[PDB]
Amino acid sequence: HMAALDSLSLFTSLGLSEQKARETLKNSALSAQLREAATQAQQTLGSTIDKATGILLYGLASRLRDTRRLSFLVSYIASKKIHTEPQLSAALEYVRSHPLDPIDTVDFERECGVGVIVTPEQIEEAVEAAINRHRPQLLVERYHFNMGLLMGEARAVLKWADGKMIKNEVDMQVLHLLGPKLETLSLMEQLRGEALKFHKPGENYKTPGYVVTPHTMNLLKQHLEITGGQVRTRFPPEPNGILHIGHAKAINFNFGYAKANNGICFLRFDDTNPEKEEAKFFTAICDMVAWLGYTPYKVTYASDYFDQLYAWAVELIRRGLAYVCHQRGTLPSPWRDRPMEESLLLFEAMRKGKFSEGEATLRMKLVMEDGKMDPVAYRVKYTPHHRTGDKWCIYPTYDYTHCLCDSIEHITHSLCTKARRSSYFWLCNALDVYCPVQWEYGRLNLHYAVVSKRKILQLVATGAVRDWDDPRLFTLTALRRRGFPPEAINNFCARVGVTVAQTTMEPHLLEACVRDVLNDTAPRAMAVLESLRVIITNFPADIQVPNFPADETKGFHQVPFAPIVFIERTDFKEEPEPGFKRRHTGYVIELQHVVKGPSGCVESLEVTCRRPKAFIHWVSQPLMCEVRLYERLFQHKNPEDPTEVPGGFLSDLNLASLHVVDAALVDCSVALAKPFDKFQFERLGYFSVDPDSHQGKLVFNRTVTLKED
Repeated sequence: HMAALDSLSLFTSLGLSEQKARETLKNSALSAQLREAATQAQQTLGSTIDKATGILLYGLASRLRDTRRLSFLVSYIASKKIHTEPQLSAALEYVRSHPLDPIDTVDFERECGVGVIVTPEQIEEAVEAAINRHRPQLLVERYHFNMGLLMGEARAVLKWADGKMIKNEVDMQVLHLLGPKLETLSLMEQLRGEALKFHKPGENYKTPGYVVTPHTMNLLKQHLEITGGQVRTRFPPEPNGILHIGHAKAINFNFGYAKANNGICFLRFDDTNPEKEEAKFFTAICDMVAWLGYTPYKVTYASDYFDQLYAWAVELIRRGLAYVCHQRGTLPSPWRDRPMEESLLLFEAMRKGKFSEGEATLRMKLVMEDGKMDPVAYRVKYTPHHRTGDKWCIYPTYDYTHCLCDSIEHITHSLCTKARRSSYFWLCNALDVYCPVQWEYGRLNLHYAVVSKRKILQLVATGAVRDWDDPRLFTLTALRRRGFPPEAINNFCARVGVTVAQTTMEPHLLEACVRDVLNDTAPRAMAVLESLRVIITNFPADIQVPNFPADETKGFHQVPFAPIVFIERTDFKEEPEPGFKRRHTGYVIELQHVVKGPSGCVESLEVTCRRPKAFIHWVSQPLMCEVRLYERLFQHKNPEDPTEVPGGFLSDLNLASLHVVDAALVDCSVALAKPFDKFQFERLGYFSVDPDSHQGKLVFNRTVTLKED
């Protein structure tokens, strides 16, 4: 019992400081009441009272004028229904002004925000709103500005928000605006920093192989002033690249780790190589990121940092850690010990366009872990750059670049695919700049898939595939067109795991997750390709169909009652066998008459029954829709690249390819359907609206089967 502690001990246990407790204790009425509150609280908590509940009980004890209601308010604080300062403040406002003493639980609870949840996004938006409101004055006054106004205006929008959450959001958004004061389990639980055993921001020095220089601690101090201790990550695709399923592990890891840890993630385009824009790919990268449910804190480009990358390269030369080389490209470079001043001179000369591509290079001066000598920092390239045009004719290499851009953007967790971490550190430490922690995870790849841009652009060149978005490809944009829901791909990445190696996997494991999302999300409607006309010799002359079968709590849509209904030519048989059959809603429709064409083309049917056979699917007054059915792109379900050594991955082009249906018949439930909307075609499988589908000429894609075995 906390009820048996001396008041000094009790009060420090409730979370008062020693100083506040020794004061409180002089106040007899407050001590007796605070003690009373705590006794009742521990009673109906069956527990020791945590600090947060304690501070509130303190507030209650110190402010409740009307002792009569103490057991009332304590019960709420205990059961955590009142767990916020403005909740307690509102309950106290309510207790004054309600002496009635049978108090209406519902009135009180609503008046005190009892159930109300305030989300981070909400606080984020209230704070952002206040900042915009004051931005000009914020930018000039900088840290002299009254931060009170921001919390003020934020408070006034969020009555029931925790004040510290507001304060923290204001602090952080002000930091991002001002810069430094220079004076299996859930995907998101899986990416908790504590779950993965990743370092806390600013504690890079605890990670393996990290080097603590004489500047490191100061460097991390500066790091924390710039970042405010926030987790920062990056995703760095080429702006002209094509994303595939492996990139989904990357996107979820970098944006997800940021998201799971109150952090930010940079979309940093790797545009170190000057090349013409291909706007379709760029926007597709941006879209795919958004599509899987993430938003870049900021969009940057490696080319933004060309000036600083160059400056740092000059500084490497000055420190004897880089030199200008004339090897063409391993053979020891004749130039690696040339005088520093020759390297300063020729590096400038490289920049001034005095060398042809390949005639000169800048190299770091080290031996790497794998025995590689002197990796290249800079090459001469004269293709105009899409963003800096002809401003540069020298460009940093990939590893040099994104390592030092990580330092520039103060990345806390640089997450990559395998692993030259030793050389990453070498670079930052050679220049004594902030050194982010690099962590390598294992690639993710799928069998029967080819994802090289050069190879994809030639699957499209050779018409084996309709476009780079074609559902037989395993690119991200393709899987979306094929009809996969983002949730599925993410759920897939969640289930595969967090820390592995090159793990080439079988596609059906993913399609598994596609099914499990379309089941709870894709509404059902009926259709078939091989259609037959069926004639009713019988019926009465709007049979409502549910949206989701296993839970009707979703609603229903009306479909036709007319007698001319159509069915599947795969259900209509004459002869007998072991297993077969032959309606879903109306009757049973027994075969009265049977036609036959010139040969054995059964051309129509007559039917007349109502109501125990086997129920099938049909379409009365049908809408005419195109349907595309797809096969496995590569014959070898396993990899096309030559482990099999087929001698050609273009030989493995499996001749089945596409099965186009050319406007068969479908329920009028798929009428107001927009592209990427997904349905269950009630006996065939899951299908989604291809982006070629107007309301006029509707088109569908065969997303996934209902089962495997």
